[PDB]
Amino acid sequence: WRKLTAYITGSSNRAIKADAVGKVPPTAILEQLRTLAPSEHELFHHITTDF
Amino acid sequence: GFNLKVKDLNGSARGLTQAFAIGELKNQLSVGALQLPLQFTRTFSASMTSELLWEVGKGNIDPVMYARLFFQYAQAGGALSVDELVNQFTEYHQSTACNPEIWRKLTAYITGSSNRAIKADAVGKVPPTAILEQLRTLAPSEHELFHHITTDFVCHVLSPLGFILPDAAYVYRVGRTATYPNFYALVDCVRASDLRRMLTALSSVDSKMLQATFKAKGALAPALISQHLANAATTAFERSRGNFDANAVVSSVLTILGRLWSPSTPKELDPSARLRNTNGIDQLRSNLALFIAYQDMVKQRGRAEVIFSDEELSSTIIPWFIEAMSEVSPFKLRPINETTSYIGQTSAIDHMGQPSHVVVYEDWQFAKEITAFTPVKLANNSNQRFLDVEPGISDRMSATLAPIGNTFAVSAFVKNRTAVYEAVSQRGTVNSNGAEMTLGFPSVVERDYALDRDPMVAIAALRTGIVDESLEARASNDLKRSMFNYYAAVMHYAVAHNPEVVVSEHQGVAAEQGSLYLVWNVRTELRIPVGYNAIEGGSIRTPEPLEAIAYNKPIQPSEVLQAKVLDLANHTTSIHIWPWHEASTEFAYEDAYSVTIRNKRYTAEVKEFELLGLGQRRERVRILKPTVAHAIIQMWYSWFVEDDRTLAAARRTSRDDAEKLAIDGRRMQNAVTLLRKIEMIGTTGIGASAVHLAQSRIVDQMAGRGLIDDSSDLHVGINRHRIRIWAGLAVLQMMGLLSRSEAEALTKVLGDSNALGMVVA
Amino acid sequence: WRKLTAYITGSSNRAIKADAVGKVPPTAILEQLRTLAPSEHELFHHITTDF
Amino acid sequence: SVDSKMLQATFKAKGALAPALISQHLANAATTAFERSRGNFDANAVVSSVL
Repeated sequence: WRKLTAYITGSSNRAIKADAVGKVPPTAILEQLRTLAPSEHELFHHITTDF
Repeated sequence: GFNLKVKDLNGSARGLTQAFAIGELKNQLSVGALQLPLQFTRTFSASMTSELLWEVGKGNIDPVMYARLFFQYAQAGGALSVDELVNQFTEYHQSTACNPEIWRKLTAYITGSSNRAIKADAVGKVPPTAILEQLRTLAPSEHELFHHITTDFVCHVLSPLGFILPDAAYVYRVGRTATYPNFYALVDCVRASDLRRMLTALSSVDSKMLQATFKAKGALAPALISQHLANAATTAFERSRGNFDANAVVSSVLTILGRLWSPSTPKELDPSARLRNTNGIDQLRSNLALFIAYQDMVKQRGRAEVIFSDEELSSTIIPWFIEAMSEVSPFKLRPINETTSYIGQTSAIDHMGQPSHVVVYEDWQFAKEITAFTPVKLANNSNQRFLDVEPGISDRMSATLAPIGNTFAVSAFVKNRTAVYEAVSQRGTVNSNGAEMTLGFPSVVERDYALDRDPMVAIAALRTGIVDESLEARASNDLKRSMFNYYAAVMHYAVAHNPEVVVSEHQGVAAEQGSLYLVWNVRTELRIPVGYNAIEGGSIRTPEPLEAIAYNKPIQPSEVLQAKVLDLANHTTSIHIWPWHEASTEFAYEDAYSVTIRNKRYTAEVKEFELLGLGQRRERVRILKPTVAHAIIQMWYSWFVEDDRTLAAARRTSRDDAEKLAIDGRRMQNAVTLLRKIEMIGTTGIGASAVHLAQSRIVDQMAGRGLIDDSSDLHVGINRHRIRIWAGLAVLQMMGLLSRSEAEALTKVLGDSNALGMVVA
Repeated sequence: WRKLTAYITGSSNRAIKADAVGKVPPTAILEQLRTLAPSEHELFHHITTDF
Repeated sequence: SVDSKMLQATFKAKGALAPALISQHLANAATTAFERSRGNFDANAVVSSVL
């Protein structure tokens, strides 16, 4: 997640309530995650997608 | 409970007595006579039924809990004195106080936006815990919960800003306990009251309270407040030390008071000049509970010296540190009469008309509450556990559990236990010794096996008297301690029924007194022999003790002694409870039923989950254990078990028919009744679950294999019952209860009569 | 006879009161009583018991 | 469904959430998601059993 969080905002881990302001994914992270490669077979990605 | 032949304990339970209590040891032992009367109204006892599940951690300060909870470590002897408890705190805290750093690091956590401008932004916040767990990481609550100390402490400062939210919300299960505390207990409870005073003091304030270094629009420069706080804590340190040493004082007081019960201590001319300061004195005394400590000193302090120097006259102020004036402990001012009453008396007689195989018992009440929960490790072995209810399921079971309690009519057990015991003067008329009087007190017993604990050879050591020590001292103390209560409870009754005494002591000793102590004034039962303790011609008063409690007409109780129900479940398992690993056991038991069908033996093995009827779920349930009943049954059980010995013996000692014959039924019927229970408890769901399961599996074994000529084989009693019973007993075995071994002795009931099982149902 | 009885229920000399006297299927007992009896044909004897 | 749906407040406006932190909740939130594991019993036998 933390890595992802870097993606969640490149504004990443600093304060306050992580700014407590702003967002939006819209996917894309997914494809990052594809990169990292964890859906040993795919669509475990989906599992993560909705989740 | 405990049986005694009433003529001695001066050779048979100097593991008991006031003299003994003096540690004045060995003698039938006089009471000269000699003085002045008493009673109370009250008790102040803990809370006889106490044992509670306390929701634990949260908000701002409930000092009471905190301390009271503290009191639990202290109590836990796992924390000795309060002093020990405190040094730690300071040790972390001062270790804390001296560094603004600690905070600073935290501040990095407070916002990762950390130390830069302006009033640290002067905008935004929110914790909600979590920091805590960081702090756990850093590791400063040398033992925990110094963490709590820090928990409430920072948060408030935060407040206004951030937002909290934790799993401070907890429950701690405080368990089974005494009623009567004891000396240091007092003292430390008072130190805990000091701790209340602390608690109101350190805790509370030192940061509450306030600057302005928050004030909107601003917030606070970062690093800076740390300095305030760190030092703010220094002040929190500096106030240090509650009342004076309670120990001496209380004792001082006690003896002071001691010095009041008198005779005859005209030192000052008794409570006197010092008395004249007083006018609050008044109540102290007036509860029996209050006395009770004294004795403790007598042994403890060997019976100390010089009324504790009065704490040098501390005018009117140290009682005002008490719990009645610093309410630390459950100690419950409770009216003597109600102090207990689940006990009624019961008795024998040979047509005597007096009794001599006599039972006064305590009556419980026990019923449902059953819970099989999966402890949830929601963390890596952390106290942070939800204990997850497998709802309905246990509960399906609970209902089957339900018929039982009632059916197991324990109150009647004891009724029975007498009813049985004696037969007429058959075995009599055969007494002029210490007649039996038997005391039906599950409670301790319950407690000990509920405490795992197996004192009973030490209890026996009490039995002889001389009760002594060589191992796990903690336990030993406990072992001892527990004992105290007993007599303690007793007098209540003693008093209850005869609430009249004169306090008189034994000389022949140093420090110089021997407990003004008590006597009662029985005369109830008439011309009666029972030890040198009397007779008291015509008229009767009488000094000591048990017997007197024998000396009434038996009765029922009026206290239920219903077991308490507990929670860390509803609402609370969203949050945890701490240690209970023990408090639960993993679910299970599997065994196999063997029967020989047309001369070929068949055997099928069976298991729990499915015994519920449920393949074969998660497998991760620990179960709230059966604290009560396992024991109560082991009473029941045991009660049964001795009896056969006696009974067999009784037959042996029967050397005519009539007696033997009397034994017969007396022997018999009732067993099958046991059986009546057991098959009956087969008529339940759960019995049936076995049964259904059972036959079927068999059925195939013959039919499925060959010969099918057999349903019948289920349907003669013998076997039927056999399985049923066995099964029924089996249930118990996953109810823990028995041992297969122990059942086996019940199986020894098989030889007998060998009648058995004609007809049903 | 009495004697026999006397035990059968139930142990005699105080013998009084609402107790709990779960007498039984008496069944066997009788045969003791038979023993004490003589043993004439079948049982009449038993009836009598029932009586 | 669930294991994160479902919920804290570590979002609640004006706030949002400290960064890294929620991860811990979630990661572990997933652990619970793990722990429940195993549906009905083995269908195979059973169905056949039934059959």
